[PDB]
Amino acid sequence: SQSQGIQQLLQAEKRAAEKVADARKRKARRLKQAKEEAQMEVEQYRREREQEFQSKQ
Amino acid sequence: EKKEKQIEQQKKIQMSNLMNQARLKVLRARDDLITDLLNEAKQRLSKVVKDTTRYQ
Repeated sequence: SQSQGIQQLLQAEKRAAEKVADARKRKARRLKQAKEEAQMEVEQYRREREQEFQSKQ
Repeated sequence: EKKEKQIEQQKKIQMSNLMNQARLKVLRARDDLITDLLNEAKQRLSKVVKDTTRYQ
């Protein structure tokens, strides 16, 4: 009978395990996503400073 | 900043060179006035030469 409770707990814990593995893996994946997004910022900076540099010219 | 400094450096060169040519231009105008004065002096000496009484 107690194996019933133990089974249900182990199954809920498997669910927790996969959910929390995704939670952790999100850090690893979004680090790369940020490594990508840096391009947006740097290119925008370059274009802006190009505009004001043209003004100076 | 380096590109802006390129533009500023060109501005400095251009202003400096223009001012220098302006300086020489004024000085050459002064030399030209002096040359005019000396040519006038030469003509006046010729006029004196025309007059024998002083020329003698």
